[PDB]
Amino acid sequence: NKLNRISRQMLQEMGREPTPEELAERMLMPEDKIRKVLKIAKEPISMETPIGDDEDSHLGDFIEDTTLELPLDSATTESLRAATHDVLAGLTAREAKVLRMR
Amino acid sequence: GITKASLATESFISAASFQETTRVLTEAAVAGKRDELRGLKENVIVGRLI
Amino acid sequence: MVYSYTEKKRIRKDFGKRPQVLDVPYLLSIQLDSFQKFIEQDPEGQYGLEAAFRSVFPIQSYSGNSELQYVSYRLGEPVFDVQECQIRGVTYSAPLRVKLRLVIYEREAPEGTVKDIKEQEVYMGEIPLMTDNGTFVINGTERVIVSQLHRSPGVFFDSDKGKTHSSGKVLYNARIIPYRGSWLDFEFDPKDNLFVRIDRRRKLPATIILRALNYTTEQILDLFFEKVIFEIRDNKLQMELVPERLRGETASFDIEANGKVYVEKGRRITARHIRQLEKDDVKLIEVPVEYIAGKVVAKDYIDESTGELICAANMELSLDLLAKLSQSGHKRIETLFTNDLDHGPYISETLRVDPTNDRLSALVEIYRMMRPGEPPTREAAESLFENLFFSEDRYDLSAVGRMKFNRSLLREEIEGSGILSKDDIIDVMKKLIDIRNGKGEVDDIDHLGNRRIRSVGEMAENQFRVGLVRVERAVKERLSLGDLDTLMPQDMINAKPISAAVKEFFGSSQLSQFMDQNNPLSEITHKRRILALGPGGLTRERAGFEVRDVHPTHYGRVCPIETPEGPNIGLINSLSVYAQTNEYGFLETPYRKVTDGVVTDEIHYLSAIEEGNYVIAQANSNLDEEGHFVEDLVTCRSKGESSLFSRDQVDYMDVSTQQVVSVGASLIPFLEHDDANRALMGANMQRQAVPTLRADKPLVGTGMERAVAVDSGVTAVAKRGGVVQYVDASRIVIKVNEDEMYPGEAGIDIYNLTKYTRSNQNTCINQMPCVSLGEPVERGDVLADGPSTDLGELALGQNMRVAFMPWNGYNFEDSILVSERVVQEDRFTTIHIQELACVSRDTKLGPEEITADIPNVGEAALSKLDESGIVYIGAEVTGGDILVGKVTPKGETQLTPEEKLLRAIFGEKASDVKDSSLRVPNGVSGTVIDVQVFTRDGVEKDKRALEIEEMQLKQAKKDLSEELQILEAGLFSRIRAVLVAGGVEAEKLDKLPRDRWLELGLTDEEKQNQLEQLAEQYDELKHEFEKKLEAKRRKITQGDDLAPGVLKIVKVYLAVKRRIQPGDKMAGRHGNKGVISKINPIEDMPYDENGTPVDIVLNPLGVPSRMNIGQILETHLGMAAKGIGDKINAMLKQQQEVAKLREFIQRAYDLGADVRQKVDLSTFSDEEVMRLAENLRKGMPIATPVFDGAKEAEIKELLKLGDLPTSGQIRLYDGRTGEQFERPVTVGYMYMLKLNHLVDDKMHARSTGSYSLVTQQPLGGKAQFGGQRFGEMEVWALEAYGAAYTLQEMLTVKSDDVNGRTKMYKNIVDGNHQMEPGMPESFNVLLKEIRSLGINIELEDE
Amino acid sequence: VPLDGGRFATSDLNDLYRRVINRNNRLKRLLDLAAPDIIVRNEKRMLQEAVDALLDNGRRGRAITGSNKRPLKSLADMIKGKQGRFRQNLLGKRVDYSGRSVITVGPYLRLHQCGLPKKMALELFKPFIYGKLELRGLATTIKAAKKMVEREEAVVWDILDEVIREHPVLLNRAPTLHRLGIQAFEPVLIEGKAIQLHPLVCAAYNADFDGDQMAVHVPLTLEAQLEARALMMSTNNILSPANGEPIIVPSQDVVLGLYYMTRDCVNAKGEGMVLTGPKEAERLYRSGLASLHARVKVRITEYEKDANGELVAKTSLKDTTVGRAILWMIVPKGLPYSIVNQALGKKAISKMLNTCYRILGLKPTVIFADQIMYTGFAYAARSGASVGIDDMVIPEKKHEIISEAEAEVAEIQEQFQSGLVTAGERYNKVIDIWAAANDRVSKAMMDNLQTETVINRDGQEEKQVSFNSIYMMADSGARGSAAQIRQLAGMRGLMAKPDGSIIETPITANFREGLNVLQYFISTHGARKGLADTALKTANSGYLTRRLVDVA
Ligand SMILES: [Mg+2]
Repeated sequence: NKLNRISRQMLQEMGREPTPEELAERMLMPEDKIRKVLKIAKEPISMETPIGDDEDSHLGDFIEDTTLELPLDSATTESLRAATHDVLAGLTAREAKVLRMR
Repeated sequence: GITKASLATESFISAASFQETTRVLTEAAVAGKRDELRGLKENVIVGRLI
Repeated sequence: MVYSYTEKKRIRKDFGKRPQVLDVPYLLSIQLDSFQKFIEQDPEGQYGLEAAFRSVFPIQSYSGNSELQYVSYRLGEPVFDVQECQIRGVTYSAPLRVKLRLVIYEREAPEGTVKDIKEQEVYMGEIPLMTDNGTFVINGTERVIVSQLHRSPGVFFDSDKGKTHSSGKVLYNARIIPYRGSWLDFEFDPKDNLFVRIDRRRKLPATIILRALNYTTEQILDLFFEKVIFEIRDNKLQMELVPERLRGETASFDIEANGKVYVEKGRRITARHIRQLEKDDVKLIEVPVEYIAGKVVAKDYIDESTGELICAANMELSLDLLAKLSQSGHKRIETLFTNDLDHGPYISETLRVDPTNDRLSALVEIYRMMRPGEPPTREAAESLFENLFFSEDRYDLSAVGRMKFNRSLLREEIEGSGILSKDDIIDVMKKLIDIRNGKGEVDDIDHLGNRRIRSVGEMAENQFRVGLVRVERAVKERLSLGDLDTLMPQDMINAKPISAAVKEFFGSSQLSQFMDQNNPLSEITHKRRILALGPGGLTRERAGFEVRDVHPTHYGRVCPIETPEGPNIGLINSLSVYAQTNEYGFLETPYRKVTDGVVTDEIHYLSAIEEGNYVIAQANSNLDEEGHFVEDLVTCRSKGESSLFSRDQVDYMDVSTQQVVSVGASLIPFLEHDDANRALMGANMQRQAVPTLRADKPLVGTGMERAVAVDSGVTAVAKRGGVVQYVDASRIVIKVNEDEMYPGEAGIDIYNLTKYTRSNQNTCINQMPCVSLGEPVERGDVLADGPSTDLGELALGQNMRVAFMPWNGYNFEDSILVSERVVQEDRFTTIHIQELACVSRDTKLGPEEITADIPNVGEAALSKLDESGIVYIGAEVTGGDILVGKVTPKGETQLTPEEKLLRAIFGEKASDVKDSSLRVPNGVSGTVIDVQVFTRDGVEKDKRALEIEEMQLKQAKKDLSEELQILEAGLFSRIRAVLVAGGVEAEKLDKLPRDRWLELGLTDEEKQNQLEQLAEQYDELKHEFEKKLEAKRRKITQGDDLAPGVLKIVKVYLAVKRRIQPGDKMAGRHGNKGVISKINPIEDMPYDENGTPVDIVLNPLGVPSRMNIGQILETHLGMAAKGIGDKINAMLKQQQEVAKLREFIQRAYDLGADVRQKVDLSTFSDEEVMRLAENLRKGMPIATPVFDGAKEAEIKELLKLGDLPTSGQIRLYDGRTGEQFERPVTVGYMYMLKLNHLVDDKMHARSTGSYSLVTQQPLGGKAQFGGQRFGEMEVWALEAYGAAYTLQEMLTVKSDDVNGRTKMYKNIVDGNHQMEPGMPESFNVLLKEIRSLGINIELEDE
Repeated sequence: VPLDGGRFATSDLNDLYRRVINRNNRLKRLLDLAAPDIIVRNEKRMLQEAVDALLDNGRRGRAITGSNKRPLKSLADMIKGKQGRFRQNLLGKRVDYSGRSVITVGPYLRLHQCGLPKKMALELFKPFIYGKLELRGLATTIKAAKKMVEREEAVVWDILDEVIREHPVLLNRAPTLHRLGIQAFEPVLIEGKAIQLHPLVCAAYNADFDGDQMAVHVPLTLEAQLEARALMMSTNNILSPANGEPIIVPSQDVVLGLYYMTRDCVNAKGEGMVLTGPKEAERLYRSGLASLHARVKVRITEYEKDANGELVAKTSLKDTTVGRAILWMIVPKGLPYSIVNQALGKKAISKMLNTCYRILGLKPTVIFADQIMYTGFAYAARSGASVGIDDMVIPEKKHEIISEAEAEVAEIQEQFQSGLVTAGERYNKVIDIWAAANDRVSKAMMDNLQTETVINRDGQEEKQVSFNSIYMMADSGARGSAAQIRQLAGMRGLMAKPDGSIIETPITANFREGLNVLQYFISTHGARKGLADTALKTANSGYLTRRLVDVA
């Protein structure tokens, strides 16, 4: 709220708008916190916000899953087991045991 | 008529598709209607062999 | 006039007869004019920023007698200019500085001010600015606001026959549509009861408003009905008779007066009986007491003695009721005049359905209609009714509304109050009833007199007005409590409120859209465009075919054949060639006034309603000498139709043969020969032509292309005439002629040319100089061509040799078979400029680095990058190359046992930073033409970014210095000239240093004062240079403002050069599409006896079905054109002489008889003629006017001069077998465009990409596009076939199953083709949504 | 879930769910505080309103989401939509292993295959390529295989030819109507980014080449390969399911070839001679001795299977032309020579394929169909057919007909000035005379255009059906029709003003001549209503199919 107040007068007082670091000296705190504070203060945007064409395409329809694992990768994991398991059968039983242990 | 006869379908999942969903779901949910699939539309929704 | 300098370079041969009386005005007129009126200082209420201010101002507080008025405004210089505003991404705008005056009246006045503080130009907002080309830059992007077409404000009377009630009988309804404020609707019903509804709200009986206007019933009856006087004189009922009242009625009793019986009972009263009464002047007759049984009493009547109401007004009298009012002493009883044919008894029956009685009741019943459910209040009802149509704030018709209103009511004043008056409503009701009565007609919405055209200026005014009202509430709110002298007109007026109203319009609005710039025609045809959609318009779903169709009023105003083909047809159209917005805002077109029997060349602009009654002749007509019509009757149109009209009847005549069409349609040659469907598509596709690498010229043409090139800003036009001092591929400096030069500063005009840069469509827009060192140029000449323009004409493509013949099916449907010669000549090649960006943001895990240190990349990868991590300028790149190195923190990787062993063996340290670096998209390859680095203020600019900043500084200094050097020399060169007058010393003057020249004076004369003038302006430039340099330097060094979270952004610019390949779309102007099928060697190309192959082989089968015959004519004449070229190409290789060439060229430009072209021997016989011939050797440019175009005979005649056959067909030989081809085939030159559908855009393929989070489904996240969408119809297609497994795999494993997909992939590499489908995640999610409600859904049994 | 720039985005349900909790919680608090009735009641109502908004919003107040005017979408609205359940409504879920691009011709193709862009096939079959690369040992492991195809090493191209060979692909167009909208083809590796599509199939897809795009789908599972090959394969649907007539009927260029092939002029090189068989007939033609169309007797051997499951053979001297003799080489076995002995228009050329199917079965008809296309394109190219401006012949009597028809209107007009005929009767009358005139001009240019080739064999004169290009197009069935031809040469129609009436001053000119200002302006309505009507009737048609497939 305190930030809004300064931004009000300084909007027309400065004729442009106070620079991102302008309200910072006016405010008590370390003043680089404006960026951090200004970010968390924003309200999240509705995931159903229609964008473009008026079509059923909605913002949420464009958000990809980043926590999944691509199969072209998962395939290489299942193979690498067979790989290290094969190459560990090529050694002496104690070298295989010692490396499987370490 | 075609649009009237298509209204009545034993499978509610099929009816829930092209008709008004709310009315179909309610009207089915009260009677405890048991959809056996057996049709095309319903099997496509559930994702098994036609 | 009588021919320019770039016309001496090349001249287009023009067939056609009709002289052009008027020439095409500025085609961008509307766009520029509109915004020019919006932002301007106008000392009156004429539309503009002044008017929107004068409406809401002055703003006074609530009763506090503290008023804030408005003085004047100004627009500060733009923060960034167009170029800088485009690069940085900000909006091109000017600060609006407005002086406000705050007056405070002494409390408990007589009104006088304690103090009035004038706040100097308080700043509110930055309003966007329009480019010299009529475009806006919102965020770094050129955007155009399309002019709008809506329903004109005023009154409109409709029918609604048919569908209603299915009884016929029609209906008659009136609608008052204000520019702002609520709607007032009047409508009838099958019972002839007049109804009213405000906006779309509940229906209400019409009369309920009259009571709300403070009208008692007696005055309502007195207003809408006439008075039938009944006299009781002596005893028993005499009556006054106006002899005309008996028309349309049959005698109900013995009609007798004046001792003579005029009509008996049962004899209808015709005009003859009426004549007798009129001529015998019978005022009073005797009537029976039973006739008033139906007659409705006019006013109230009471009993004088008992003071009791005998009968209320508007009540049906009876024989008994007459008795009870008779004994009370009443001589006169007024009744209504009612006739079911002429004057209808409607209003009378409307009162019986009226629930109200008095004014407050009606106001209550209206207020309870508008705001129902809440208790009504007197002040509330009064406030609402006065605020709807009577308040200057909430209601305006403005000028157009009031004018059409008054005009449609047959009033005098064309201008009046902007609100409604009681006289107005009453009058409107009278007109509606008059139409139902049979006198008068209903209008139609589709007429162009009721369709008004807005444009950027008008719309911007409305939005600023909305800004002023939402600021108004605030100003009053603060002035409520205000302290006297502390606050001033600064603390009150804010910026963001006003700035955000206007910003929300230009940024996102249905009328604000990206300019279509792939092409000059596309731009100019976009900037002239009309829309009936958007805010305040109808919608595609809402409105039917009535408004979409072409109307007779469209002539000369809206182009019939240029409109989009699709969801909205006829909802767009385009503006015509000569059309102009009327003074009042309608559409008016040029015409020629025919007085008596002569056709006068005075031009006259007629609006849609103005043109109606006059009889207008035809654009194609034969007149001669004095301009008398040759034929005794000529085809003309007068009122909505066309027929033969007599010699001297016609009031006017069409100005040109073109004016019916639009710039798009006017560029199609032989348009009169093409079916309208294909012509539409032609003018529709003509806008999609991407410019080419080598600008060619159209060989077949119209003659508008010259005008289109200049009027559109793509080219560079001479400001003033003179001789070119300097010509570079960068700039052009012109030395002004003294007649055109202003006295002070002397001068030269310096044109800074645009070089290779990104367009909106990702094409290349690049200017090239068309003039040579030391050449005379005249004002209004093309200095440099833009993209797709050649020597002042408009070239959207390249004409080429085409053969019509089936070639081994490779041309099958529309398919085009193109020789390899074309791709080798690189003529259809296109240059694309794509802007790729790399953003370094801030995450909670840490800041992202642009550093060049990237985990797991070889020396070959890091080669093309500098020390800083940005690719060098000019390095050619392909797919996979790293444009900008970027790395983002992701900590504690959490590896697994076998990955840990892998690193153990190979000893690699897995980084704490992950690689986000921007790499070139798959398959696209080009050369880097530029790099920009924007950095957040306070983060240290890296090495490369500093080099660029230092580079830009030096480059800026060089440019400004170049300016100052040429400028100063140009000025001192004038001082040299003025000193030589009055004191000439030639060799003496240029010896001493030039700086010391300013000391030498002159004898008393104006020449002494001229040296003074040049002195003043010199030093100004010296200082203007200084201040300009400082600002540029500061603009370079200033840290650009970025989005929240982004630390720095690196934008790389790649210029890809694509030529032509199978899959590209190609079409002529005639609506014949095609997609190149095979690129055939020159060896297999059909060739003629001379051995010259053909570039393209078209399939003839496309010509008859789709009727475009122009494409054949364009070919024929085209061939002929090339002939005249080839001939000249031989005579230039012969080097005959100026005489021989001149003869042949003259021969071509005449061509046998009666054309308007004229020609030479005024031209210098050597240097000017030889240059023209050199430009014609490629081909002889021909101009076919739209409907005035050439004729078969002329084409065949030009073919005789060509040496080529009349048939236009020759023998061709297959380049494969070498044997002849049976029958002759048509060969010629067709202009062909390359549209950008290009096959390496459309082409997409995906194996396994990213997936959507909300529903697991294929989605492109890398620009590796998500898979194709399999729809309902495709499912049915699989269902008709017996394929179950294809369908299951389609909607389960290939898409929606988060398990089945991976279990499938592992099987595909293992070599086992199976599917372990599982349940699609969509349905599995649907279960939870149902289960999220009170519904238990289970999967039973087993 | 978070976004770039540190901003967050979330579903509307949270805003709703949050509310239901708060008020609920508040109510619980309000119980332990012993609040007055008027409050806990209001709180109960508020809780009721909040739950309603969560379940189905819009049946009471339509609550709006935070900071955004647009009402927040509730669970009933998540299921609901257009229409009903998007989970398999249009449209319709995204699918892997697919692609798309502009399509081109490729006339060389057999009917069972299609040209596939190299890059498309690489990115599409990526897992198969990976699996195949290490089955033969060209790649050490799956990763190395990825690196190989990502490097595009020259060796991978041959492995792709293996995995493509027997592995059908599904092709689809934008407006899928009947089952032929998707057909299976055999991939043929093709350089370039454009899809090549067999010409004979262009009829079933209703796919022009004017820039229409098609989509490809890979049939992954084995059952899909055998479904595509045994059901969705191109060669297995040669006949429309709507009616047994072949939908693979040759379209335009091919039928103009065969029309020009079997046709006869009056006098031509090789007229009257005799040849042993089609082999030396083609040898006569290709060498340039004999013309493609000339009346000639040649010995042919036709076949009739009219025995019991057994092909009879019979040889005779048939009176035919050179083209029909050459064409006979294609006709397999038991078809009689009578089928090719005619002029072979588009109608007869279809029943040829039809009879061939109903007699010899499936396999012979396929190879037959291919051959017809190949020979059609080739010979059509030899023919050198074209269209010039002089190919459209206007009647010499046109202006005179217009004048006579122009007298009728002035006759009837004089009758209206004198009141002999009523206004309405006049309109019909004038309109009637103009209509008759149109028929006259149409049936004039039709006679002239059709037969006017007048030529000489050994005598003075004779006249046959014209060899003029545009007539051959219209006669064969390739393209154009008497209506469209009539608009080219003879006058075109009487247009109609928007209200539906028809203007009594028709278009007296045509496309070969110029149209003036008025005629084009009047023509505009027909165009605009045509485009509008088709674009609307297109939508109407689709809706009908919906109701139909729903009811069945
Ligand atoms: Mg198409």
